[PDB]
Order: sequence, then C-alpha cells, then structure tokens
Amino acid sequence: GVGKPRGIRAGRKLARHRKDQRWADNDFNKRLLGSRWRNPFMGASHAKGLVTEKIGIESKQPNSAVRKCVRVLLRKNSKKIAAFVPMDGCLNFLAENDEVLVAGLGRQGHAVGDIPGVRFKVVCVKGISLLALFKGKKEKR
Amino acid sequence: NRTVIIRRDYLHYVRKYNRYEKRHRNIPVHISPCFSVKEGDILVAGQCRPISKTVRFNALQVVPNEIIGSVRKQFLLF
Amino acid sequence: LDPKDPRRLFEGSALLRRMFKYGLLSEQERKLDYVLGLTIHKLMERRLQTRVFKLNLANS
Amino acid sequence: MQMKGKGKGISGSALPFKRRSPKWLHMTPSTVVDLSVKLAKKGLTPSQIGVILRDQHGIPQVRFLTGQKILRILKKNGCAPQLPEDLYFLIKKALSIRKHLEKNRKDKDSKYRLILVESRIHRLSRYYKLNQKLPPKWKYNAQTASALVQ
Amino acid sequence: VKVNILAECLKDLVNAEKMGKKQVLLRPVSKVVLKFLRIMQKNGYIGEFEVIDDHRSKKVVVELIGRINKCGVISPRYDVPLADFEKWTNNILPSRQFGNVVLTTTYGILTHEECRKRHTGGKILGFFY
Amino acid sequence: ARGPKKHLKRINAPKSWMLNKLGGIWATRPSQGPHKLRESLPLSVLLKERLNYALNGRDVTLILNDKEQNVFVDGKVRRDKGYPTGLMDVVRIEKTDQSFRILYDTKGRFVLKSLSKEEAKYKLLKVTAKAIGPNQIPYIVTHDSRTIRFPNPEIKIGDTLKYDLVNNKIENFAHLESGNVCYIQQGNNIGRVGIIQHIEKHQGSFDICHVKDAKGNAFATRLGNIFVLGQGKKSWIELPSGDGVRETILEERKRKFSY
RNA sequence: GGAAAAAUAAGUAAACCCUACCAUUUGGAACAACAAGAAGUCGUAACAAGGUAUCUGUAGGUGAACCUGCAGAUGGAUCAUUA
RNA sequence: GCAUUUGCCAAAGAUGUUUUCAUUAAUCAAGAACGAAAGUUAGGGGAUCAAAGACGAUCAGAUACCGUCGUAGUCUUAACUAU
RNA sequence: AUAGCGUAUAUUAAAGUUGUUGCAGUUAAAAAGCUCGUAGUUGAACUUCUGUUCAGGUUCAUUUCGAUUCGUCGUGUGAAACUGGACAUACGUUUGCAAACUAAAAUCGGCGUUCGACUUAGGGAGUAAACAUUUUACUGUGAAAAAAUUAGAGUGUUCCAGGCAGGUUUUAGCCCGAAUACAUUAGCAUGGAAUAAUGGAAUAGGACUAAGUCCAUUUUAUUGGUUCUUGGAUUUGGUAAU
RNA sequence: AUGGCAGUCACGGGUAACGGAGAAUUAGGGUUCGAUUCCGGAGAAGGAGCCUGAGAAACGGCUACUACAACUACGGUUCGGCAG
Ligand SMILES: [Mg+2]
Ligand SMILES: [Mg+2]
Ligand SMILES: [Mg+2]
Ligand SMILES: [Mg+2]
Ligand SMILES: [Mg+2]
Ligand SMILES: [Mg+2]
Ligand SMILES: [Mg+2]
Ligand SMILES: [Mg+2]
Ligand SMILES: [Mg+2]
Ligand SMILES: [Mg+2]
Ligand SMILES: [Mg+2]
Ligand SMILES: [Mg+2]
Ligand SMILES: [Mg+2]
Ligand SMILES: [Mg+2]
Ligand SMILES: [Mg+2]
Ligand SMILES: [Mg+2]
Ligand SMILES: [Mg+2]
Ligand SMILES: [Mg+2]
Ligand SMILES: [Mg+2]
Ligand SMILES: [Mg+2]
Ligand SMILES: [Mg+2]
Repeated sequence: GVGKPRGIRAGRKLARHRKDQRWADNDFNKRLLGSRWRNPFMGASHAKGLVTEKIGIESKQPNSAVRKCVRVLLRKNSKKIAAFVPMDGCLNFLAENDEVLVAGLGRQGHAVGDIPGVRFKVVCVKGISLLALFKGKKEKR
Repeated sequence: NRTVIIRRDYLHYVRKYNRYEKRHRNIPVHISPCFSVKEGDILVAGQCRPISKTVRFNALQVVPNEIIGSVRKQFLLF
Repeated sequence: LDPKDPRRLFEGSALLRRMFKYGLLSEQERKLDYVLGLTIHKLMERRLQTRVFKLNLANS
Repeated sequence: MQMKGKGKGISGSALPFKRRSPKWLHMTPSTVVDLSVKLAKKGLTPSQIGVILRDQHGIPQVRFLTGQKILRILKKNGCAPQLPEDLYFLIKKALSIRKHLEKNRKDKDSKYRLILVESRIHRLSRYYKLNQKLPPKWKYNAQTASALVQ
Repeated sequence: VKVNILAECLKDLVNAEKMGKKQVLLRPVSKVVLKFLRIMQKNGYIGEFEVIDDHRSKKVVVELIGRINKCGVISPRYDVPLADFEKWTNNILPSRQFGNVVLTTTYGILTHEECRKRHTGGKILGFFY
Repeated sequence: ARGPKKHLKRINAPKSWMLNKLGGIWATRPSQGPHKLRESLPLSVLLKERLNYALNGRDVTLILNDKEQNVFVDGKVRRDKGYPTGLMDVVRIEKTDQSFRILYDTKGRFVLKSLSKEEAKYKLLKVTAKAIGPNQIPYIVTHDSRTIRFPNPEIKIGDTLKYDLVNNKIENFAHLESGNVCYIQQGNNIGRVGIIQHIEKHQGSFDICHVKDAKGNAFATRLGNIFVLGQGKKSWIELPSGDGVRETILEERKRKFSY
C-alpha cells in the first residue's frame, strides 16, 4: 500500500490527516489566519485617504525610471500608505491634502514587477476618478 | 447509589472519505435494587421521566456478561 | 436509466414529444439517442427569423 | 517473522497428506493414552512427549491416531502441566537473562534482548488471559517469575 | 501478513495474463476466490480450472485463455446502494460495454449487472475486464 | 416565543389549498375548531378559491355576515371567515341548497363532492376515544370532535360510525379489522381507498396497516391515518375523482392522451 | 373589617471598588536590528583534484570568506589488480 | 557497531523436524531500550597523535595548506549528552 | 464583448497545487538513526456443496411460424439464470383458514364384488401470529413543511416566468389544471441466503424426553386444605454418532 | 455516599460564527458561502427587577443603577429609546 491508510473503520484518521496536512497551503493558511483583516485596508477592497505628499520612486532591475507615488493616510485605519499614481500626467492632478481612493495592484502582495515597496493604486482625487481627469472632455477642478 | 453508566458503541460515517470512525455515548441509568449489577455486562434501559440532572433511563432487563479486564478497551457493536 | 424505468418511459417520451412540436426530430427518429445528434444549426433554423425568410416572406 | 524487520525464513514440518494412522502400527487410542499420561507423570511437556512417541515408539502424530491432541489427553487425565509450555519457557529464559545480567550489569546487548523477551511474555499473558486459560490477576513482573522458582 | 486473498489470488492471476502465462497456480484459496473464479469463467474470461486439495486450504489452477485484460479487487469493499452504481460503472470499467464489477449481496455474489436484475447489490468486491 | 402565533403566510399555507403562490403574502388562518390547522379548509378558501361563489375578500365578509345565513356546516349555521371544515363534513349553501363532502383528492387536494339530499343526511364519523365518565355513563368521541352520550357498547376505540344528522342518530358502525374498506385522511398515501389487509400492532409506540384496492395495489400507513369508509367492500359514500385510486404518471397519460 | 405612608428580615441583584486571570485590538524611540542591491572596501572560500577535494556532525580559534582536530559520506578527482 | 589466544556467563539466525500450542498476529501517537565521534561532571590513566597555544618556513599577506614542539582530548570507571 | 465593458478585493474552477476517488517522498520538498511497545488501523482457510423435475416470466439465438407496418406481438427450440415449488439424511415449527388429492369406513343405486356420488384422516400449497445468537450492510414502504433544483401540462407576443387556461356554435352552462422525482446522516415497519464482527455444549455441562421431589402461581365466588394448570429448582433414567 | 467527563479529545481558547430550508461552481468526489422573504432562536442602549394577564422579564408597559435624549420660571417634568 501507500502511506495513506485504506480501512473502512479508519475514516477518522484520514479526516484528521487532511485537516492537518492541509495547513501546508498558503491560500488556506492565509484566510484561515485572519490575515486579510490585518492589512492596511482591513480586508477592504478600497480605502479613502489624505495625500501626505507626492514622492517619487525608482524602478528596479532592468528598468530605470521615476515612478509617481503619493504617500497617503487612510481614514479609519490611520496608516502610512505607498500609492502609485497611474498613467502619464496623473500626479499633476493630485494636490497635497486632497482626498484619494486607493485599491491594490494584482493580488494583494507583490507590487507590479517594476515598483519596489508600493502595493497601491490611486483612483480618485477629491472624489473624481482619475481616468476622468486624464481625458480632457471629462472633468477637472 | 442505584445508578449506573452504560456506554453505547456505534460507528459514524464520514461523507468525504466514505468510511467510519468509532464513537461512544455515555448514559446515566437508574437501577432498581431488584436486579443485581456487576461491571461490564449488557443492560436494557427504558425511557422513564427525568429522575435527575442526568438520569432519564431505568434498567428493565439485565444480562450478565464476561469481559476479561478493561471495559474501556471493550467495544462491541451490540 | 433502465429502459423500462417508470421515469424514463414517461419523461423520455414527453421530451421527445416536445422535440416534435418544435420539429427538431422527424417522426421516424423516436429513440432518445437521437436527442443528442442535434445541430445548433438545426435548432437555429426553427426561429421566427429563420422561418420568415425561408418562407419567401422576406428579401433576406 | 516476529520482532524482526529484516530477518525471516522457514524452519520445517509438514504433516503428510493421508489423515489416517500409519499401517504398521496397532494401538487402541487407549494404549497411547497410557504412555502419554505415564510419560507425562514423570514430568513431561506435551511438547516433549510427542517427540518421544515419534522418535521412540513410531507414532507419527498422536492426534491422527487418537482423535485427540496431546494437551487435551493430558488435561482429561488430571496430568495437566499447570502453566503452558509457551509462557513457561519464555519466562524461564526471561529469568535466566536476569540472573546473567546481574553479574554482568554492563552487558547491554543482553539488556536489549531481555526487553524483547519480556515484551513477548506480555503478549502471551494478554492472550492466555483472554481465553480464560489463566487467572485474570496473573502478572509477570519479577515475583511471578521467582514465584515459580520456588 | 496476508489479507483479502481474493486480492492475493486475483493479481497473481493478472500478472499471469499480463506476462502471458499459459496457466496459473493460486496458493491461498477460499470460497470467495472460487466463486469469483467461476463468475469470470461463466462470463468467459478464464478457461477450465482445477482445485487441488491442499489439506489446509486448497490450491487452485486456472487455465488462461488470453482475454483477461485486468482483474483486481477494491481495497475495503465499500458499501454500494443501487443508487451508487453509475458512479462505480463509469469509475472502474473501461467502457459501457464490459460491465464486470463483482459485488457481494445478501443474494450472494452477482455481476455488476446481475445486481440490477435482482435489484439489490451491496458491497463491492472486485472488477474484471 | 412571544406568546401564541396568530397569522399565516401565503408561502406557508398547505398545498391542500391549491393556493395562489403569487397571491398575496398571507392566507386566512384557520380558526381553532373541530379540525386541526393543516387538516382543514377555512370557509373563505371554500367559497372564494373553491366554489368561486365569492371572489375578492370583502365578497366573503358579505356572505357570512349577511343577515340571511348562506352557509351550513353539518346542519348548523356558520359565520366565521375561517371555520375549519374538515374531512367527511357536509356543507350546505343555503341560497342554492348545495350539499358537499369535504374530502381529499387522490393527489391530496381538498375536493368538494356534490351530494344528493340523501347522503346530505348522513355523515361519516371516526372514533377518537372511548371511556366512561360522570355518574356511571359511557362516552364516545369522534375526530369531528363530537362527544357522544350513551353509545352502542359494541364499539371499540378505532371505530367508524354512520351519522344521521337529521336525527343526530347513529346507525350501522364498523370497526377496522382485516377485510374492510378505508380512506386515508393524511400521509404520503392520502385520498386512497382500499381493502384492509391486516393490522400489525407493535406497541413500542406505533402500529401499522396494509391495504389493497382496485388495481390491487399494496398500501402501507399508520393506523391513525386509516378511516373506515365502510364495512366489507361496500363503501359508504360517493368518492371524488372516480374511485379512491391514483394512477402512475404513466397511467394518467395513457388514460388521457392515450400514449 | 378592608386599607394608603412608614418601618422589617431573608431573597433576586443593578451599578461601583478592590484582588487575580482570559480574549481581541492597538502602541513604542536615539543607538541598535532586519531586508534587498551593486564593476563599494579586503581578500579569495566554493565549481576545475579551484594549490593535491568537497561535504555532515561536534569542538576550538580568526579582519573576512574559513582553518584546524576527531568520526563519517560520496553525491569524488577509483565502480578495477597477492600471481 | 564488531577482527590475538583460551576459559566461563545469558543470547541469536539459518537449516532439520510425521513435536506441541493452535491466532496467539502487521504496523504503531502515547510510552520506553539503545545510539562512533566531538562535547560535559567527578576520579583514574597518560605511549602515540594531536583542536587552542609556542615556534620555524612560505608568501605582497598566512595566527593556512609543509616542518619543530605542545595542552584538552584521544584510553578507562561512574554519571550526562543525542546529533 | 457590446447597452454594456474595464478595475479592486474575497471566493469556485483550472488545482491529480491538499489527492477518500487522486498526488508526491534516491537524486527535484519530503523514511524518522535504530528496536520494543497499550490506544488506532488491518487480519488465513472449513460449516446444504449438489442433483432431478415442474412452473412463471427474461433474455438471447433462430437453415421458422401467425399479425401489424413504417416498428411491434404471439409460437416453437435451445440456453442461461432468476424466481418460486417439490423431492432428494436438505430454510423451520404451531395455529386458524382455505384446500387440494389419496387411503380406509359409512350411506345411496344397479348386479359379496365391478363402478359411481357423498363422509374421517392426510401435507403441500394459501394467509396471520410465535422461532432462526446480536449488529453491520443492502431491498422496500411509513417519515423527511412550503418556496428553491429537476420536471409533466401550459405559445405569459418569445422569454424571465405566472399557474393558468381551453370552447358561446349546447352558455344563466361546458371542458381541463395546479402532477411527479431527489432528499444521503440518526431514528421507526419490514424482505434477506453474501462479506464482516459477534455468539452457542469443555471445569462442565448442555440438548430432548419420562417420572419423582421442592419453590412460585393464573382461572376454579372467596378463604383454607388438598389436587391441578403454569412457570422455575434439582435427582434420576431413557434417547441422540452426545 | 463520592461520583460525573476525557486521545472514540474532555476542560479551555478563536471564529469579520445565530442553526436550518438553501446559495455559487461541479464528469464523479469535492471547494466556499449562507446578515438577508420560510422555520426555529435571541434581542430592543447595557443590565437586573416587576405589574398585569390565558399569555410575556414584555419592552412602540413600569422600577432602580450605568451611559444618554427632550422641556424648565432650575421647584420639577417627559406616552424619553427608530435593530418598525
Ligand atoms: Mg525580469
Ligand atoms: Mg479489533
Ligand atoms: Mg515467510
Ligand atoms: Mg379569526
Ligand atoms: Mg402511546
Ligand atoms: Mg558583495
Ligand atoms: Mg568541519
Ligand atoms: Mg564554532
Ligand atoms: Mg591477527
Ligand atoms: Mg540514556
Ligand atoms: Mg579527566
Ligand atoms: Mg619574501
Ligand atoms: Mg609531534
Ligand atoms: Mg477579462
Ligand atoms: Mg498554492
Ligand atoms: Mg423440509
Ligand atoms: Mg468556546
Ligand atoms: Mg457558518
Ligand atoms: Mg425571522
Ligand atoms: Mg422548538
Ligand atoms: Mg430607519
């Protein structure tokens, strides 16, 4: 036989074994350990915040570039956040102290290959979708 | 005092693995003096009104039986 | 199911009867096995659209 | 092959086909039963008695001839060897070990060997007790062994 | 030690047809081993077979036609309601054309199929195709 | 819970009422009466959705409140939106002299059987309990929650009586024993009518019974669900949906569309 | 004779305090610490028998990689030599 | 892990069995017996080799690979350590 | 892709990437250094096999028959197996019912007998209750609310979906509906022959049977005393391949 | 009198846990959810107490405490609790 036991009377055994050997899964181990609740958004999908300052960050390995980023202060959470401002002129709209809406970039964890320690995207300025501010015929204040 | 604990031995099925595990419920039983007890014998209880916190079963028919030692080890799908 | 299943005998027939009212299978195609060989192309042809046109009732 | 993850073979002994008693021999069950119990009285193991009846008085398989297994014959005739060969012997050497260990309180291979032998004895007790073939309060510890020594 | 000699005997046999043996000697044999055997025989998988009387527990010799593709047992012999059948038919059998999943019933031992006839079945035993 | 429930939900009201799912949200809750909640048909249901004499809700409010008295249940007047008309009852619609049997389908839906001034007289009663009470007197009780004084003594507890409503008189009873006809008031088998085969009591707390009928089908149900529709093959009342016998979904098709 | 305020004892026990303990969150600093990177700085450990080999354990020493003793394993730079 | 002779002490496989016993069994959390080196405590012992150390040489550098010496250990009794 | 389409996060599938089905474990991650060992898990083989005949379907086969058509039925054989019977040292016993035939005896008729009808005895078969160590497990039905899922009928303009609706040319009334299935786990009723566990006679004692004796006891109006029925206790003797 | 429970997991802890009916994807087996129309439970600011009644510890009733809401001529008052 193989490692696993094949008895009709040994269900219990197999059961406990699976519940145990199962902790070896990160996806499991992750949600199981209320880890999602401890991140900056507290599980949340999005978070409002105030711009603490627009800072720039350098690209990594084969890339060399000045990334646009805003240091934000989340509201009820109250944490320092590193937030990447999307497309071209974008940072030209973010005025310091305005209200911003941030969300993650591809599965909360690794930032885009290029960025260093940034885990967030900026989608709203004073409650005005960026895309909107990006295309003239849309909006501006 | 005129109260005994009977242990029932049954199997439980496990949906996934499609197999069973062992399990035992313990039961508070009242024994009228009439029948004579002994440890490790099969007994027949009836459903009588609550007589105490646990008790809710009275002995009605006793069968003497022999188990050489551990009553705990003993597990029979009786 | 067994070929003589109270269920099949009844639901099978009724399913077919419906393929007939909508004309997807021809009289001589009873057996369930045929319910499968049904082109989406065939079932598409039995639409008010596909019909009005194939009834020379339209230019296209 | 008992307590051995590695060693294992086949000693011998295969009862011949023909279930009847050998031709050449003539002995009402009773005739044997006498020898058996007589021999036994002298203080013999059903294990050893059978050996004689084969080596000495050409009786291959007492069971085949009597329709009775030695130990049974013996038990019916009061001549029952109290404690079974099985247990008896194991305990014997189990003990012999202890004596040797004493004057050689350092012989480790023997400490080990005894551990195995004492282990077996607990396996027989479990058994022989369950077949109500030995009082439940039986217990081999050191006193059960020295008890038989007297 | 040994267990489910039906399994002991069964694979010893498969190994036979698979190696191309002309016949097989199965050492530890039982009623079960034999019933299963006459069920394979009856369905035409194995050929004529003889049971030698080992004064202990018989030895059997089965002739090998050459049509056995595989014949094994199933680990613990789970219980199987008649409703649990397709599950196992699509599971064990290589097609909806060689239905041979031997089961044990109260009605004895029947072919995967016969159990639907008698309308009962119960615990799985083995399979052959 | 707070106290005692007092309403009823559309969704929760029995499938026996063949109710309007989309309907509203509630449904007239049966009033505490002769028959149990589930086993009953409140008048409002009986006229509105059943007969269809009424319609909107206020329609009833008129009928049962109108100083004319248009509804009779077992020779008595009733003016309660939800009087629980139960099994084997007799309802008369004054203004038209209509007489009905409160009986279950063969599919278990409450059906209204039309009676002739003849049967409208007798009603079938099943015996609940039987014991002697005050000052050496015998009392019998019927499912219909009837309490009887000085009843014939040859009546065992699980009996079935024929009642002459006109004289509030009994006549020809018949216990349940191997060889009679019966109606099953509730169960996975209600609405059926067959010949009692035998009654195996198990005392441990639940006795069972078997049955046969037209196409000689085998039926199984608990005694409490057996109502003796008659003694020795002859039924005592006209049954709805022909004879009390249901068809395979297969037999229904072949009978109707003949497949 | 009924009977309001008052007062009474045992009781249910709100809150509050003190004495221990649990759970869940959240906090904290210079120096320090950790993380990652490089054609920083010093040398060269390892691959090549990588100056006559790595490697495991344990022990001791050292700018650093590491060296060294005792015992192993080849994943070795041998599958081999009484005549 | 175990190789000088000889003598005791209890043990073991395999083979041989027409001997008994007749399921006594397979594996195993708990729970125990062992477990070269190196290392540790308190005594012995101390020939050889030798961590640390002292020196020569080699190197641009060598408290490293060679060489001269040398302490602990390496041997032992009784404890402990478990890789 | 399209009145929609991006994005963030948790979650399903791809995940045989948490694996009972269904993984891997020399070197890729992974056998513990090694043995003992109660829990746990797992356990060899034997106990009516088998044969003959009858019957009901079932299938399948068909150098074949009768019918019908746009695909079925009946008939015959062979065969298998099912079933169920019976019988064969062979899955039961009692009851009541029904009973089916036979062996005697009676009565009746013709000429003691040839024969016939009608009685007692007799078991199948035919039901219901009592028995076959106890469960597992499987069949089956009782129970498992409604809504939801599946699903029948049903042109809501199709459809979601509601459960309605169909024909005024019998219209102060007609026709038809609101079906059905699944529901595992634990409990109840119940059919059972396999596997599996469990059990019965080994100190002895058991079994069946007869008598004796002692204790206990129902109906006999009730209380005694006998007897007696009914349980239990022993002793003995008989029977059985103990 | 000294028991009752426990590795066939007691006792204790976590749960962004009220349980079901069910919901999403599904070859089979599974994986993840069920605050939320049905049912059952619990509660009405926290907590305890009670009147009344067939019936509630009710709470769109009352009493006191903790924290509060509304009016005041500051004496005192409120039919003051929107998880309808
Ligand atoms: Mg790259
Ligand atoms: Mg066991
Ligand atoms: Mg061997
Ligand atoms: Mg009312
Ligand atoms: Mg009762
Ligand atoms: Mg570097
Ligand atoms: Mg080293
Ligand atoms: Mg170090
Ligand atoms: Mg030498
Ligand atoms: Mg030690
Ligand atoms: Mg020293
Ligand atoms: Mg120089
Ligand atoms: Mg030196
Ligand atoms: Mg996309
Ligand atoms: Mg993963
Ligand atoms: Mg017989
Ligand atoms: Mg808790
Ligand atoms: Mg939950
Ligand atoms: Mg609710
Ligand atoms: Mg309740
Ligand atoms: Mg609101």
